Amino acid sequence: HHWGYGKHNGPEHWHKDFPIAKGERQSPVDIDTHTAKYDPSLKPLSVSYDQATSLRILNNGHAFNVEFDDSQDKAVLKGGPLDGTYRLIQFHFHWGSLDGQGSEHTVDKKKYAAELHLVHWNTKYGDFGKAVQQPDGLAVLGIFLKVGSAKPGLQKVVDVLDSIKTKGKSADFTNFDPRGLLPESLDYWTYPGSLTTPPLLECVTWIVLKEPISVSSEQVLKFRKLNFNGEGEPEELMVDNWRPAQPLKNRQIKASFK
Ligand SMILES: [N]S(=O)(=O)[N][C]C123[B@]45[B@@]67[B@@]89[C@]1%10B81%11B698B746B814B562B%10%1143
Ligand SMILES: [Zn+2]
Repeated sequence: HHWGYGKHNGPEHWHKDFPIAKGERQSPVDIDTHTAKYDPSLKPLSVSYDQATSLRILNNGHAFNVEFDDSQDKAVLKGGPLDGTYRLIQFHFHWGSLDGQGSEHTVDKKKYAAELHLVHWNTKYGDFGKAVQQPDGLAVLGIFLKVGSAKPGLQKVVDVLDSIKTKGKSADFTNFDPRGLLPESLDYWTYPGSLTTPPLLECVTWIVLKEPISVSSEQVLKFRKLNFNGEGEPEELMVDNWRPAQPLKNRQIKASFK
């Protein structure tokens, strides 16, 4: 009875194994655009992905991760609300069964079709596993996806999904450039939060871009052909792998823009 996204093991249940699920800085949250305040203290955001080295893509039974070599300073996120240098370790998505749902963060309660998470760790902590135990251990860059035109820089990801349909399957995924997943603007909201999957640790500075990327219906339909189950098991399509918005509690969402 492992955690997942169904009736019996979904987000409503996670607090039994992971009591921090009802904690003071859980993610995702609704971003109320009228209450978010412009913060002149935020430095410019720096997303330096030119030297990123992808290694592999993996179906972990809740999503797929595109993994990077993080053994040196190649693809880093700096600036904005962050102190120091955060190294890219992987990205993954959350998505829906229908185009009207799928994102984790919401914007004035609007749900997007999906949400990309580029996960980075604070190099002052030496490794990811140490970083997740710190309040400023991780920075996750969140990008909304809406359905419209195709995102060409996503298609390499879409085209390998057939090879990792079921839980535990992985595939070589070198030379993927995550710059092709970024929108034009780096305007963002930022707040302190958590991992949105177990273990739900409260170690993330969230940086959520205002501008969504557009992906095609055909692209998102291929995400929805993945399976939560492993090979040879009854098919459970990998859809609706998102946690809903959690209580904002004693937090302020800051905007980088006027
Ligand atoms: N939606 S999230 O970015 O909060 N998920 C973070 C993850 B992914 B899955 B579970 C938590 B552990 B494994 B791997 B590692 B990273 B961290
Ligand atoms: Zn995520």
